[PDB]
Amino acid sequence: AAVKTLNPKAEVARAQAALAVNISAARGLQDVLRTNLGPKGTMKMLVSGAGDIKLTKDGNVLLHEMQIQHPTASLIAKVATAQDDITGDGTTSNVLIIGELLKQADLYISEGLHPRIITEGFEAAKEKALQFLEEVKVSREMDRETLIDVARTSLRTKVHAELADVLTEAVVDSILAIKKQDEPIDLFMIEIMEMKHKSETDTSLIRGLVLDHGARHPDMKKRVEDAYILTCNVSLEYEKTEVNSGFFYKSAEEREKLVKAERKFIEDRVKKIIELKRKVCGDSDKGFVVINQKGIDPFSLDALSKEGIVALRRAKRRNMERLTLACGGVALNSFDDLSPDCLGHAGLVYEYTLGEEKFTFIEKCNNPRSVTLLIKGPNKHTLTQIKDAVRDGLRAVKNAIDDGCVVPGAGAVEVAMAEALIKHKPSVKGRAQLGVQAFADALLIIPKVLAQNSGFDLQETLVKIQAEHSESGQLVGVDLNTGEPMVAAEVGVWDNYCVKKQLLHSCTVIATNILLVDEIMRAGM
Amino acid sequence: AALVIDNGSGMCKAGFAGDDAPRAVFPSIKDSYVGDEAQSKRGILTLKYPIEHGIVTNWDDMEKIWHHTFYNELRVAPEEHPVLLTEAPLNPKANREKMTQIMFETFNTPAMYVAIQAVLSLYASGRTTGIVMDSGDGVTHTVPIYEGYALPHAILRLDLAGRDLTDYLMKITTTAEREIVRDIKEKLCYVALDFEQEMATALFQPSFLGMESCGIHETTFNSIMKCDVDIRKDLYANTVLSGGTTMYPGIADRMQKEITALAPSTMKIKIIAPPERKYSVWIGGSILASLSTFQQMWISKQEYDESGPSIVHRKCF
Amino acid sequence: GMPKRIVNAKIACLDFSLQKTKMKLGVQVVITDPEKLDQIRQRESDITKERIQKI
Amino acid sequence: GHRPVLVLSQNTKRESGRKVQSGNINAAKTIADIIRTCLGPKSMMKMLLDPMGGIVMTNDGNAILREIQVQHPAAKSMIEISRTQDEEVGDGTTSVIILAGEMLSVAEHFLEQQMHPTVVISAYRKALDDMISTLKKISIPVDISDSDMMLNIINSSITTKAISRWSSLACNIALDAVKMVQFEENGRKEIDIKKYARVEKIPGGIIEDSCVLRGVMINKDVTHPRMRRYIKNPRIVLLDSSLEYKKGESQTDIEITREEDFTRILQMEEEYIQQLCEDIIQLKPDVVITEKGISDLAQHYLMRANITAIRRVRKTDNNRIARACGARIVSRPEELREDDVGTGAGLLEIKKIGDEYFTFITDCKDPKACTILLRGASKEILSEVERNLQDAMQVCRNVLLDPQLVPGGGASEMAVAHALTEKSKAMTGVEQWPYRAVAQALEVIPRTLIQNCGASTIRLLTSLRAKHTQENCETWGVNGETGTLVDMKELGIWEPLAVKLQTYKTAVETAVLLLRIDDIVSGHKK
Amino acid sequence: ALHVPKAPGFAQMLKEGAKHFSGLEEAVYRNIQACKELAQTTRTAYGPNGMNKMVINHLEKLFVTNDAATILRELEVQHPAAKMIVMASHMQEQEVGDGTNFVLVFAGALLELAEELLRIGLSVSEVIEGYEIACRKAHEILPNLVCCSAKNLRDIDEVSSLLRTSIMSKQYGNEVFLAKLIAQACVSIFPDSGHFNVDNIRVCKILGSGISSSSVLHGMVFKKETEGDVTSVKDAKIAVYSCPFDGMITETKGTVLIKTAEELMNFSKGEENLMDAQVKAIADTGANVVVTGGKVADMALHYANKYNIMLVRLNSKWDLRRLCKTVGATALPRLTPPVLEEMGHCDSVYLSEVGDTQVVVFKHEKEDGAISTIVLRGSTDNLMDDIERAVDDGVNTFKVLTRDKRLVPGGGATEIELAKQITSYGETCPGLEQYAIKKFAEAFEAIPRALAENSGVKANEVISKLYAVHQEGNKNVGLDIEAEVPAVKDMLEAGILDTYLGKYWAIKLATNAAVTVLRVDQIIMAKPAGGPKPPSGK
Ligand SMILES: Nc1ncnc2c1ncn2[C@@H]1O[C@H](COP(=O)(O)OP(=O)(O)O)[C@@H](O)[C@H]1O
Ligand SMILES: Nc1ncnc2c1ncn2[C@@H]1O[C@H](COP(=O)(O)OP(=O)(O)O)[C@@H](O)[C@H]1O
Ligand SMILES: Nc1ncnc2c1ncn2[C@@H]1O[C@H](COP(=O)(O)OP(=O)(O)O)[C@@H](O)[C@H]1O
Ligand SMILES: [Mg+2]
Ligand SMILES: [Mg+2]
Ligand SMILES: [Mg+2]
Repeated sequence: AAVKTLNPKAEVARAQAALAVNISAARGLQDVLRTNLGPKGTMKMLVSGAGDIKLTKDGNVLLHEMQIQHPTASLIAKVATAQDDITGDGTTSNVLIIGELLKQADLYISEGLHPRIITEGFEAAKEKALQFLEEVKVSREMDRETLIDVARTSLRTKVHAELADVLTEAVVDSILAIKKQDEPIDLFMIEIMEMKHKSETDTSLIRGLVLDHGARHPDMKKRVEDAYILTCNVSLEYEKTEVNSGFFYKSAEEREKLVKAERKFIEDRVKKIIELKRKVCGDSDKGFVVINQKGIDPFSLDALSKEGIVALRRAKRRNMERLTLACGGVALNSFDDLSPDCLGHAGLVYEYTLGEEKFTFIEKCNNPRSVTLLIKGPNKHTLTQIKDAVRDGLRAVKNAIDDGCVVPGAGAVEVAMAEALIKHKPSVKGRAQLGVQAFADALLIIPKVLAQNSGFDLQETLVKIQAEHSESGQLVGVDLNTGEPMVAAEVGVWDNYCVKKQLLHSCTVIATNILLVDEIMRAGM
Repeated sequence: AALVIDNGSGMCKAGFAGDDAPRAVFPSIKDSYVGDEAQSKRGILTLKYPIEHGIVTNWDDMEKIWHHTFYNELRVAPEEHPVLLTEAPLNPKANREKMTQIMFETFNTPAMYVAIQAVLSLYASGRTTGIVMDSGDGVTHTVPIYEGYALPHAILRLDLAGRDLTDYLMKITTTAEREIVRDIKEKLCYVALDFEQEMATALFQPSFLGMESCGIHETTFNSIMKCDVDIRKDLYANTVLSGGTTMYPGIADRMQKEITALAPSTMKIKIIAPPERKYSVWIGGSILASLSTFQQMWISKQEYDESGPSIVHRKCF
Repeated sequence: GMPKRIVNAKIACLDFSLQKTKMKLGVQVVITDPEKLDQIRQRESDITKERIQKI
Repeated sequence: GHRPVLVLSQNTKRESGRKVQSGNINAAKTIADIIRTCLGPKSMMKMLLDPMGGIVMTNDGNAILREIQVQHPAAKSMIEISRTQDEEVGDGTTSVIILAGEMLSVAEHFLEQQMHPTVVISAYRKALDDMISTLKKISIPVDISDSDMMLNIINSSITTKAISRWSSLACNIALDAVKMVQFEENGRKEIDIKKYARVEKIPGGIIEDSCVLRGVMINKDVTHPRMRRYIKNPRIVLLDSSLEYKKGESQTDIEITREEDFTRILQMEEEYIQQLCEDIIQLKPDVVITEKGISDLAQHYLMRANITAIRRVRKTDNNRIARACGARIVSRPEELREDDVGTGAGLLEIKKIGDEYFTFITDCKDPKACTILLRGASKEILSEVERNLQDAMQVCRNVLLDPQLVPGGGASEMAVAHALTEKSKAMTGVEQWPYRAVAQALEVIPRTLIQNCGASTIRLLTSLRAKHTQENCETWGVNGETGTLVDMKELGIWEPLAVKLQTYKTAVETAVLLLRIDDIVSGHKK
Repeated sequence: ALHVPKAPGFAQMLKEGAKHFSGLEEAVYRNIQACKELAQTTRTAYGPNGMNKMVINHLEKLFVTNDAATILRELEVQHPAAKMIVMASHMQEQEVGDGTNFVLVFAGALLELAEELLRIGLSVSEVIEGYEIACRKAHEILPNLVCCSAKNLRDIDEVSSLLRTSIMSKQYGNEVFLAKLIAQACVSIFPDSGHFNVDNIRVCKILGSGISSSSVLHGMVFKKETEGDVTSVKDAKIAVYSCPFDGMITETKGTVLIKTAEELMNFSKGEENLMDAQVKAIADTGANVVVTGGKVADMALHYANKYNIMLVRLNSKWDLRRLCKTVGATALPRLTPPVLEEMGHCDSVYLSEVGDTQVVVFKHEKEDGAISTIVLRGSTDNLMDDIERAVDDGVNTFKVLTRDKRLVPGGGATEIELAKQITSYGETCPGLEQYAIKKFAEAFEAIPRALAENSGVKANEVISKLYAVHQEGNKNVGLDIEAEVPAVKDMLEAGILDTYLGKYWAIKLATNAAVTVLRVDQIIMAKPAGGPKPPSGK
């Protein structure tokens, strides 16, 4: 060929062969991910080269963990990664719709049709589908019940049903706490701490904070009832001078004086803390907890323990904000002019030892604008799975709140959009109508696979559902327990409008760009 | 890919994972065209190399260097490639926090990892367990490594490097003439199994130089004896030497003999010190960055944003 | 931030660098009264400033 | 033994003669055939695989040729001229390759027929000069104040690219960006769309929400969460200096013998940071942006003044923030003046896009810098959108500098080829044949357009070559979407005269270069 | 036509050394087979008649034990499903301390029976439904099977009788001696507060005198020697310092700047006079014993000898913390004399030679303290490690009894009653769940089956007898180890009892592990790494 005469070690796939490559890879991905879709899907186990185990049903995780070296698979994995980074859910469905668009386009390109016409039909169908989506979207006041149904629709796909019923309340309560009226939800204000000791259904929402470390001085209390929290970012350990000072003495007595003096700088900050503590709690009734983003040497730990202060050091840069929003103080980088108004309050602070590590709970805050999800479970992979599930659920509830609209689920919107595309087809000029048909049969992959996963006949279920939607018009989807049509909005099966829109847009775009590929080429050597 | 910047108290020796040689040896590495393709480099050419004795003195310099070892001698972008930097053994935590703040905040690197130069040297030799004797220009280090990680508790640090070595030879003053003594140090300086039979036809012993701490063989022996008694066999039998200092005299067998003497009469000690690829640390870094366990060890950008200097310090205080 | 066109160009050709002043090899700063350190650091830059002002 | 007594080093291979000529010409026309199908509006994408595991899905001639590797020096030269075209005008990077390939192809004829390469070269130079004359003759001016005319000019440049589906959107972006980057100081006009028009690709979202900001955007958050993240009239200060306490350049070694000296020294460090922060607060800013670090004590002092700081920004981002908010970067807060403070920004926001915090300095008035925020399905799609937008912006710039237009659809190629054929009838020497062959070699652009449209080259080219023999038909060309001849005044495909002039010059000069070449040599070390 | 090509799609795009298993045949049955192999590997160690195993790990270290969790840790289990069952067993070891072998046996049995049910035609989903509902029934049932409770954990005869069962499976021959020792140790600890810390039970393994020479010591033992000339003290007034026993030095850098011959002449004398003052202040507080966590200086040691102070050097920081808890002292970061509260006290501190080993003993006379030590004598390090594991089992049982004082009958009695009751529950449940419920019930039979098989008798005769006697109404009946023939007896009247919490958590974790293994349908193994192991686990 052309490239192989100049770079002999070049790999090239031309026109039809290139199409053959790309579509084949897409269909391969679909075959892997088809089983991930829905609550009746199957969990895959993924073993790293080190031997670490992952139990997952998540499309993005599955992609990045499968062992694949294909360029089309790389493209589709990146599209799914963007879907996950922006919406948190929709990756499996993204891959499925991409694969099905490519397959339905191969249906007509094998018949000698040019991919350009299919892509024109794709663009027309995208427009009409986005219109029908905005029309059918359900604008709803996001109440705890609506958000609970949303989070259920996500967690029931990602985890077991009882654990999903737990994570639902956990996630919805978590978001409804860190949420400020008409102010985008900062999910950073939900810490996510995992503990590896108890059952997975013990995963809870602490209306406060859980630090993965505790006090390093033993004489420090392990439980504090009415606590003043001092969130600081001030070094309380020995800091050497920037200018390489060095000490010079002529006598052991002078050496002793210099040893006592070299710590005066940090002794002064410890003294400031101790004076604040004494001035704010003159008795032993209340407690005082210092949480430092920086270090605290053993001398400072002793000095603070002697006065009855619980000092934790080298906390996380995000815990500064989480503590100032949960407890309610001010985070400090200096103790120059500190006042009791710089302190937060916690109605309980205590310590929990788990094997070799320590955790510190800060609870009974007044109205914490930051909370934590304590992911308890008996196994590392259980914890990872629950983390992925709660990420999905948090993104789902956040998106349902941000986008006050919510879309019916169980493939209902896909069925209805397919019918609408099929009714719209004649209005398209030329043979791009065939691309529209392909788009419809691509949209129809969501209910089909759901049936495929619940153990039903794709064709029979899909005809039943489309018939029910044409006779009634009720947005209906798959009942995974009977295989019959069901009204998703009535049974509480909700999807995110943002997710469906992102699916349509990104899937159409990547499928168009793949269909217009006519040469794959590796010639960089 | 993954950029593997090997500082190694040498030059930048930067490149990509998979390359058998670095592509960006900046310190001591066109014109008449149009543009700023020489002036921008002419600025760096006369800039002092920050790392001295295996420790970063001037950070602004180092940052400017890295920036010029990314945009000019690699013509790439760090915002999409993970970086593997290297640090000297027993490197202060503060330097780690500084370089991690530079990479994640300035260069906005998606993920990075800091590896010990001796561990990467051992990697380039193909092994994952053993005790590395790294003696360069300013420092001497014994790093016991088991399962591929430098045990942070048995790192014995003594100081008898090229400088300290050529010192006594100078004794036997002016820059040029002490560099004649150092030229002889650079050339053949065969290690003596026994100085008796070596001077007859004419570091191991502190008294020789004038120190009063320990020999390098004593150092290795005690670094092996501060580890697990089961891995003791592997430490004793996989001692890997590195450093141009230790290469110049080619010391293998004198060490081997006196280490055997110190050790029990059980473990057989074999020292592999013939490589001299002159890029061992770089190749070890490339191997690591090529592996998937490097993705496992990634300090990610999100991790950095969430933890700061704590993520750089890996908690466990 | 510098302009990129000048009309009545008065040109100064210098064969030395305009950088923060560093004491040469045989000169050391040794503080025994911290109150002087600031002023010393300040000269390290003010020296160069004065040269540029003269130009 | 008797070691080889050679004159040249072993491995030194020397070719010579018509084999070298034919080899160079075949390598060139192979480079051409690689991207021949990537020309016009009905082109198809190519997915190239980088050595770094990356992927590049594109239609751009220079992208493709830059991603492939060759060893033949003629192919090297063709890739280099594609790079030249991309750097100079930023469009036509594949038209140039095709034209150069065809010129070399037609010169192969005359070389096989005992003509000397210098004769062919002199003819090529005559033909190039006359092309220049004809282009400058048929060009028309443009009123750059007509935003719609400019949007049509930019559409005629992106119609051949993937963003064509959001063509109008992309057109506005490019136009807006360029109109903001136009800057004049001391009588020097500057459209520097490489340092001051920045493209930030954030995967996710939808492309239709991508926009050009009246300001800049960086990937940054406040240094301390007590700092504001939303400021509606920010006074902004830019710094090249660290707000930390760093060492001196000399050997500033200290010597302590008294007790109070250590504490006094550490408090002196704190006082230095205090004095820097006070020198800054005296200007009463709302936002402070540094290229270097900011110590936590400095953060405390700035926050006390209710100031928001962003710690470690790039010098390029700092320069764009300067141009956008109207500030002047300083390096010594003691030397800070009101003229160096940045007024002009209308809003500073720090918002969460996905799981990242992005700093916008938007709502600026008269910002001489901009950030094009691209949103889309994936890094690959957005890299392609960025390259297409580079094409659009480079075209807008070429227009604003030289407002002359020429017709597209191959109309210009046929008009100039006809003019050259008509002038050739006065030529009586032996160069008339290569000259007319270059005229027939310009025809390849419409040929390629027709081929990529899927139409009949013979019939259409015949009708078009005939149309261009009439009087007022120098604007007639072909559609790359239907395969019919049209008037460009009726279609609207008009390219910048500068683009096509540079195209023709690069093509003809590359042909001259490869024709002069003979006698390849190889082997010798550097 | 001589090669089958990889099918288009995932089969071709898969990497070189990666593996993909899918479906009941390639994945589910292979996982169940692996877990069955695991259960078989550890089955013969279950119970008092369980035999020891000699596992040699990759470092050629030898473990001789019948402790399931130890064997699993020291085995290199590489199959992922078996890895998951081992993860469950280790969670059992962490939560309770005993019952890991129950977890393995029960999980392996549940998975074998799940394979059977899948073969007869049930779906993994229905098997999981039945297993979970049956686990819920087992947890509903177990509280009713509780027969005894501790009723006192400050006693030593009751506590010994209670720990005997946990320390019988391990170290069957000698279980009264060890239970006495562990009861003595556990009750010296366990203050008036309901909190009991297992790290406060220290075990010192010294070699050479048989296990019957083991002893309890209300105090601490350190295989150290004394730094100075004093070796015994009868009214210890211990002063504990985290700092070395040397002059404090600067954190920045220290240089002795001499400018006059007089300063040079006086520096060293000033140093020693300073050291003399420091140690004399310490001695004058009454301290006769000093314990430093850092190094000792020659001059400071000189003056400690002069003023008759016993010096002890503890390299570890945990050893120092535990000594502080023992003696009631406070580790001072300065060499300042201790205040009356910062000082610790001991009825004796002395250097002794237990066997070949020299030891420093901080011994209280009172039958209490914050820390107690068990000095294990023995002719073999491996034997002493096995006895230490038995001690750990007994101590974790004591803690479980501090948490929950309820006890169920052992020797398979609880398992047989559970099997019977869950079978009676499954016989009532209609639908496809009854098969899985009855298999979950029959899985309990694996425990008395393993006990019988290991005792050396016919498991079928034993299980038939147990079913017959439990039908007559006796829920406390289990099998008799003291019988050459299949026999059974009252576990309660014999005193063979297990912990309600032990069984609760073992059933919960085993059921969760089996159900997790079953939920897997596709496995996508990656090519094995040469990576320098997990970074976090070091
Ligand atoms: N209870 C349910 N019944 C029917 N369909 C459901 C139910 N829950 C979720 N779905 C549908 O299953 C599909 C896939 O779910 P999920 O796997 O979470 O999405 P993704 O495939 O993006 O990960 C969604 O389109 C959702 O509407
Ligand atoms: N709609 C159209 N119909 C016909 N020709 C067109 C059309 N749009 C652009 N062209 C022509 O296509 C050529 C541009 O090709 P393009 O694919 O952009 O490659 P290049 O990088 O060489 O510009 C120009 O000659 C232009 O006149
Ligand atoms: N004297 C005994 N007679 C019968 N069974 C016993 C006796 N002592 C212990 N057992 C049984 O042995 C089993 C525990 O033995 P062990 O090997 O330690 O397993 P685990 O590690 O699960 O505790 C329990 O079923 C317990 O009832
Ligand atoms: Mg989902
Ligand atoms: Mg163009
Ligand atoms: Mg037991």
